[PDB]
Formats: sequence, structure tokens, C-alpha cells
Amino acid sequence: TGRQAQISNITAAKAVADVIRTCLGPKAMLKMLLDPMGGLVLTNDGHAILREIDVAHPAAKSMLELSRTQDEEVGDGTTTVIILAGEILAQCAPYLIEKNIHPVIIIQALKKALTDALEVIKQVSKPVDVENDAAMKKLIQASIGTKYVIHWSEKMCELALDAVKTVRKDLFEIDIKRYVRVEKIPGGDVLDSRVLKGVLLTNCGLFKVEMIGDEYFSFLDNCACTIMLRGGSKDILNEIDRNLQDAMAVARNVMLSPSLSPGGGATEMAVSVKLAEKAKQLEGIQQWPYQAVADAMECIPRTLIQNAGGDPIRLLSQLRAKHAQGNFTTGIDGDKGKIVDMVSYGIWEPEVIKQQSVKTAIESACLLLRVDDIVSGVRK
Amino acid sequence: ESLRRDAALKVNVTSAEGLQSVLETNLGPKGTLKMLVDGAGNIKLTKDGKVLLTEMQIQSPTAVLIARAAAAQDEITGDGTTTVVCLVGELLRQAHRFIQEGVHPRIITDGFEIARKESMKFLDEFKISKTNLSNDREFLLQVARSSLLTKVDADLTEVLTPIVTDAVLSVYDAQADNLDLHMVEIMQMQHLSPKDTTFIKGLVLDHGGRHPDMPTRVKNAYVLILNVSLEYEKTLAASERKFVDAKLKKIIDLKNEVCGMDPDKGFVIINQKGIDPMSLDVFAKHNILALRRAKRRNMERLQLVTGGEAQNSVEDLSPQILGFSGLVYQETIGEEKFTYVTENTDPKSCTILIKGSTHYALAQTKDAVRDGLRAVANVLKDKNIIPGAGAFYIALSRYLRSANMNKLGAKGKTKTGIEAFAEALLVIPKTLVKNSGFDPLDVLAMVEDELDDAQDSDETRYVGVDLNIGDSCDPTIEGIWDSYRVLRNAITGATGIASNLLLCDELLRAGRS
Amino acid sequence: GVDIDGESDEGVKDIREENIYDMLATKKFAINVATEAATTVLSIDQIIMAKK
Amino acid sequence: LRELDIVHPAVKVLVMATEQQKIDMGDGTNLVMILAGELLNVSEKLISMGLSAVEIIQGYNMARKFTLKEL
Repeated sequence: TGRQAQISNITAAKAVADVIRTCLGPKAMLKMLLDPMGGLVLTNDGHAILREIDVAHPAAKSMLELSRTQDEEVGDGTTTVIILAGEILAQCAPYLIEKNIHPVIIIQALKKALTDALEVIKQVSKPVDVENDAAMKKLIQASIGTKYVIHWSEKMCELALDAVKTVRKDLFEIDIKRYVRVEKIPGGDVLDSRVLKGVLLTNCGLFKVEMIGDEYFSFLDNCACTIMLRGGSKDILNEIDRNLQDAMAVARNVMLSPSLSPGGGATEMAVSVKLAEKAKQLEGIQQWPYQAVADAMECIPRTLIQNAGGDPIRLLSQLRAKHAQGNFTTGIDGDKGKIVDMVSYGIWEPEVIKQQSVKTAIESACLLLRVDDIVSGVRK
Repeated sequence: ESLRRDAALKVNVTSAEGLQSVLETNLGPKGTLKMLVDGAGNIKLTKDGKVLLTEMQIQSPTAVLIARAAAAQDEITGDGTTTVVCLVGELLRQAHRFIQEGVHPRIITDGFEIARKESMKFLDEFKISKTNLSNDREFLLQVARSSLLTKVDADLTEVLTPIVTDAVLSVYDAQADNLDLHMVEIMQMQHLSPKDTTFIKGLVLDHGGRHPDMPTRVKNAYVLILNVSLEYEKTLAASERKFVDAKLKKIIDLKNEVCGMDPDKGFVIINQKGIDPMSLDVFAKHNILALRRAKRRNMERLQLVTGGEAQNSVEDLSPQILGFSGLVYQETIGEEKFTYVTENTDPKSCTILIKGSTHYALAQTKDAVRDGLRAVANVLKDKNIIPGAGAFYIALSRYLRSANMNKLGAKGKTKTGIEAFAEALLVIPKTLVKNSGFDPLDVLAMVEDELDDAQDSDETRYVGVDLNIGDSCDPTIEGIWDSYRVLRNAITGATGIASNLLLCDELLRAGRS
Repeated sequence: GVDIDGESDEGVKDIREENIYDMLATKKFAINVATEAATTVLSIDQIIMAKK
Repeated sequence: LRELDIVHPAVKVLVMATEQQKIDMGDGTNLVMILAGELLNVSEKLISMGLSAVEIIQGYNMARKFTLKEL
């Protein structure tokens, strides 16, 4: 009731965020679930975790719809963004339930925080040309490092980058890439693919019909592109779409935001050290809840340290000093927990990855603060 | 039916492993402190082994034997008693690795006795010889600092380091004679803060006269020991006053024989019973300090401290009875006055004035000083000083792994017993790193990397453990050192305690009430 | 300094005319007792009861 | 705290700590209990972060000497 009802809502998102802390990165851990029916689900993806679990906390139910929005854009690595919404709720404990800070005052501070965050996003902006196929090849392979299809992606990711550019082009560049039709053929080898430019069913070169147990082959000459995938196993087709069909978000994000940000949770390192410097120039009542947001920003990279088995207190001492002094291009190695910068790490992510992450986090955090209490038993 | 019998497993371990995690937190200089509170509110806060076992009540019957076996650890060592307990706790889990596979408990006991003989062979080469007759304060300040950092904080360490060094050195001589039985002088009082403690080279009296004109700070005085008292009693009244006034002039004549008119020569008296305040006016005109209500133990010590003699009757007076003191100061605190007698020509004993307020603050420094003084006392008795900072425990485990079948020539049955002992040797430096916040395994891994380079360096060196930085260091530069007799009974006592618990495969309850 | 009667809107007031000052010997001993008491609680490990 | 009966032995550290202030000065007792009580409240965040008491005790002792220099 009142402030006591908001405490249960903070711990509701805190308990869920603590489970997905280990779900980020190539070192991401797994979680096992036990339902009252006796079924067990063991996976490292937080998407199916929030869908199968029915939570008794009404505040945690709002995070289920937020995960559907984050998964609609990318879906890989964006599940852990909910932690940022949970760290802000825990950050208000010295303020909301102690200093009696009004929620709108915190929301107004988040409005200035979201505005200043986009300025920091434009500071780490690193544009790159999309005409180079080799530059775009290593870009889509970023999310592949979490799977064993890495060495298989040589004949896989090349088909996705060529099909999107046909249905993208320009107009701005806004277009519809959903006209592509991907066909999956079970059995065979993953190395076997089909290169087809046209519509699958003037001066046509040739017409032929192959032999396939599923259906036949038909070519339609236009004045649109299709993909025929041959999987290396029976049920592997589910993971193939995650590394190709779901990987189309990388090709969509590079067209909307050609700029590149540090990948593997290395972006918010330069954001947290910069947000603390922008707070000293505010000099107001809202400075304390505004500066405390940087304390919630440094909790996200600690997930890598928890995955790398390091000490987040001692390691971030030198790590935060590199982003606030040397340069903002430095980063954190997630594998071994090392200071190796993102320059030689070879992975960069678009700016929109963190843009949609912070935008949906602030919008979801303020709505949870606007709720005074929760009542039950209405019998609708 | 058969079967029945019994099985040796963790059931018997749960009694002996309970103190492991309890005594693991307070192990080392970074450890914590345990408190003992009664129904009256008195709280005694210390991690010393006295409260860990004897003053600790627990339903585990194993702690009774651990408390009885610690009697030799408290007398000989008294510091770091939790290290031996952690050695047993690691060997208990090694039983499920070995004994659970069908190894008989007697088999692994041979590895403990063989390791005891091999530890002495390694202890002889690992110790460093030092000449204690040179009165070198370099190692005395390092051993004292190593004992204080493992008990008190860094503030009390800087103050008490030179104090403890000069305390035992006063009794120490070219004959290496140090007697702690005659010299104790522990003053229990509440004043200022424990950081204000001071050192006194002589006995301090807890009694003093209430006469306002009694001089406080006096250059020197001649102590006159008197077991009787001359004052006005109920007793006819003039008969007792005749014996007092007649002997009073003899006291004044005694001051004239030593030429008390010289401002550089003072005079003082002491009595066992009370003194009439009317008679104190005579001592005030002559600037004579008086003391009443003296204990029998304090008066007997003044003969060996001040250097005079103990006299009963006032009628007998000789210059040899009066002692000598270089500094005389009297401080008034509460209802009692403490007289500081120091700067004697040849003090036979000294003391450390204790300060504090709360009860747990005094008890924390009460045992720490006596245990710290005993630690440096063994340094003067031991002509060999052992490098500390885990240099002995880490290097001993490598010596056991190198020579197994080449020297000992084990048949394979005792090979598991001699190897299990080496596994527990790294537990003591492992707890030190865990209390410092660093990862226990990663720090010990870097220490073993330097040990491998030291074997190929073809030189004599010792690898230490630094808790602050987390890398290897030099025990000489660090300053952590151990006495020879400290680790002599520690390794010997560890083999006896651990073996007695492993030989018990069954427990029963019966007897007479 | 901070003196709040009718001035709570302003928040600042001269302490020289008001002669509002703090004792120096008290503050020196305040930080000493507070630090000694705070580190004492952090040093507590386990409560021990002897024959009771 | 003298007249009150407290059944928690752990919090009694602050109760007996008042005697050090009364003997040395006798005033500012409320200031000591507020200051000492707040230092342990703000340290709760560092405990949840996993920071050992080694740097916490050293942190207060290092800042204590800096305060005496500013006085």
C-alpha cells in the first residue's frame, strides 16, 4: 500500500533482472525451470523464460510485453536490457522510499537523462560505408559468435546480406524487406545452398526444373529475391532462422544507423563515465537522482565480469578510468574479462542497438514509477 | 543377519568441521573479532584462542578435545591457533576422497607421521640463523609489527611496536635471561583512549594520599619501606602519641642523614595501613610524600625494583633501606592516585600502562600485549628465525611433491596419505587471501609461478605472500617472521589432533550419571 | 550558515551575529568515537555465550 | 540509552561508546550517535556490492586523518 506497494514492485523486477544477468554474451549461462506440472525448460534465452513463467507479481507482468517489443527489433542481446529498468528501481531506494523524492521529479530527471543519453550515443558514433561486402560480413557475424555455426556462417550469412540489399535500396532509404520468401529444405549438408535472383514460383537465360522431395523449381524473370536453405540436420532449421532470418535486424539497423558503437556490452562504459560529468554541470535538486543513473549504468557491464569470474569492484576501477580519460573507444573483453579495447576486438554494433535499449528502458521505468499501489480482487 | 557394524563418513565429521568455517573468518590480520556477552551486559570482544574454545559453548563434543589440545598451543604460541584447526578441516574432506574408496583410516595415519619427520628435515634448512646478542632492533620491530597487525589495527601497531621491543629488552641480557613470572604488572583502568597508552620502566602503585599539598612531579625520592603505620588511633591517648612522635623524629633524622636539604634529593614513605591526615601536615612542611593503604604484593616488589630493603619496625633505619628513582610522578584519576616510579638505575621489571574506556577495548589490548610480548620473547630464545608470510607452508608442499618414491619410497598405500597432507598446507595461505578480498586460487597461482623460477635461478631465496598487492614478495622486506618454537609444536600438534579425529569410526552414549 | 526561522526560503544566514558555532574539541572526538564504533561493529563475527 | 534495556548485544557497541564522549567532553552526544549511526547505514550499500571490510575500515581511518588536517 502506497510506498510499501512500490517496494514489492522494485523487488519484483529486481528478482527477474538478476536471473537474466548471466544471459548476455558468448559466456552466457543457462537457467533451469520447474513448473507445477513437472516439466523442465533449460535454455539461455530469456524470451521463452518470461513466457512460460506465470509471475504472481503484477509489476513483473509488464516486463513480458516489453520483451516482445525488444525482441521485435533485434531479439539477440536485447533481453538483458530489462536489467537497466530494474537497476533504476533499485537506485530509487535511497531516494524514493527514503528521501521521499516525488516520482515525476525522477521522471523529469529521466527525461533529461534520456536526452543527454542520445547526445552520448552521437559521441560514440562511428559511421561506416555499407557498399563494402567484407565490412558488412564481419558485422552480421557479431551475433554468430554465440553459436557453433561460426565456421558454417561462411556459406550462410552471405545469402542474407545479398537478399536484403535487393529489397532495401532507397525510396529516405525506408523500404519493406518483408517481400523476401525463405524456403527451408530438411536434410543434407549445410554447405549446400541455392543462389537465385528473381521470383520463385524478358530475354530469360534458361528454364529448368530440379529434383527436390519438397517441391519443384520454377524461375520467373522480372524487369524481389528468394532464399532456399538446405539444413545440415533435421531440427537444425530452427537455429538456422535465428542466425539468418532473425539476423536480418543487423542489415536493417546498419541501413537506418550506419554508425557503430562498441559491441559486447562495451558501449555503456563510456556512457556511465560521461553521464557523471554531465551531472556536475546541472547544479540543481534533480542532480542527485540524475547522477545516480550512472550508478545504474555500471551494473550492466558487471554481468560480463560475473560471467568472466572477475571482481567487478577492482576491475572496473581501471576500466572506468580508460573511458573517462584516454578515449571512449575502449571496451571490455567478455570472454576472459580483459582490458583489450574494441579496436582489436573486431566487433561493433549499430547505435540504434543502445538507442532502442535506453529509450524502451526509460519509458518502461517511468510507467512503473507512476503506479502508486496495486489492488486485487475486483472480479472483472 | 550380520551387516550392522558402522560406516565412517561425514556424520563423525559434522562435529569436527563445525569450527572450521567459524574459525576461518578470524584467521589472519584481515580477520574479524568475536564477542562474548553475558546477562549483565559485559562484552569481551577478541578473536584470541582463549575465547574461541574454552569460553565458547557448543553442543559439539569434539570442541572439548580441541579446547584441551589448545592448552599447549596457547602456552607455547597463543597466536594463530585457528591455523591448526583449518588443517584438520581440510583433511576431513580428504577422507571422502580416499577413505570412501576403501582405504583404511590407519593407512593415511602413516603419511602424517612420515610428514612430521620430513617437515623437520625441511624446517632445518628453511630456518635462518640470527645472533640475538647484538641487540638488533631491526627484526625486533618487524616481529612485533607482524604480531600487532594480526591483533590490533595499524594505529595501535605504530605505538605499541617500539614499546614491546624495549619492554622485553630490559630484562634481556647477554645471558638471554627473560623471566615473565616475576614481571607482569598489568594495570587495568579506564582512561582516555587505547591509542594514548604509554610505557613505564618501573612499578606503578595504585594508592596515594589525599592531602592536597602532596607533590605530584618529583625529581627523585628515597623509598622507605614500612610494614607498620604510625597514626592517631582510639587507644591514655598520649601514650600512643609518644611512640609515634618519637619515631617521627627518626624519620626526619633519616632525611638529614641523606642530606634531604638538597633540592636534588627527595624523600618518601609508604605504609600498609591508613595515615592520620593530621600527621600529613608535618610531611607537607618538609615536602615529604606519604602513601597509605599499600598492598602486601606491591610492598614486596619495591625491594627488587627501587633497590632498597624491606623494613618492618621504624626503630631500625639504615641508608641501605632507602631506594633510588630517577623520575617520580603522581597522577590523580578518580578516587585513587597513581604514583609513577621510573628511570631507576637498574630496573628489574617494567610495565605497559593500559588506556581505554569500554570493557571490550581493554580486553582486546589486554591479551594482545601479553601475546605480542610472548611472541617476541621466543625470538630472543630462538637463535633461528623462521620466514613467515606463508613461505613455510607453500614451499613445504612443493618439497613433498618433488620427492615421493625417490627418497621415502612409498609402496603406493601411503602415497595418498603423504599427498593429502600437502593439500592442507596451502589452506593456511588460502584463507589469508580470502580475507583480503582477492581470489584465493589466482593469487596462490602467481606465487607458485615464482617458486618455479626460483628453482631454476640457482640461488637461495624465499617467496613471500603480500595480501595488499596480491603478488609475491620477500619475507625480509615484508617483515613477517616466526619464531622457531612457534612452528615446532604447531606442526607436531597438528599431526596429533588430526589423527585422533580420523581414527574414530563410531560413537556411542553410555556411562554413569 | 543555515538558520531557519522565517528565512527558510533563503536558507542562508550570518552565524557571526548569531554567534552559532561548534566546539572544535567535540568534533575531533566525535569523528574518533564514530570511526572506532563503526569499525567495531564491522569487526563483530559471532556472539559467544559462556555457561548460560 | 542508559535507562533503556536493549536485548540486542550487537547494537550495544554504540551504547558503551557514549562513555568515551562523556569523559572527554560530555557534549555533542546526539551528534556522535547520528554520525556513527549514519556511517554504518551508508556502508550497507558497499556490503551488498561485495566490498570487504578491509578497505571500508581503511577508508574511514584515511578520511579521519584528513578531517583533522582541515579542522
